[PDB]
Amino acid sequence: LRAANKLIKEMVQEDQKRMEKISKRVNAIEEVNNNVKLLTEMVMSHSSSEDLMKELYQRCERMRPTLFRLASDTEDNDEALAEILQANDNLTQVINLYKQLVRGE
Repeated sequence: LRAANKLIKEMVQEDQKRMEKISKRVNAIEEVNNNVKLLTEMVMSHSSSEDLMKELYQRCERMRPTLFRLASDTEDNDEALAEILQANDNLTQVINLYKQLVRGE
């Protein structure tokens, strides 16, 4: 009995572990896409809203440990990992466009 229920609580605990991960992936990716879209537009038009652009930059930069951490927690989901690396790549590109611009290119 302490054997069976041990196993159900096992399947249940790991099921919700997949659930939290998916939920964390969604929330992280959606934050990156919004931050990326907005910063990109600003850089586009500025090539003023210095504080506003720098503001978006900080929000982007704070997404670095989030993405690294998650990527670093993908078991055998190469497809999931690719999507997280894709999102990280975009975060790096906007940050570079912004820093470039703030250093006169």
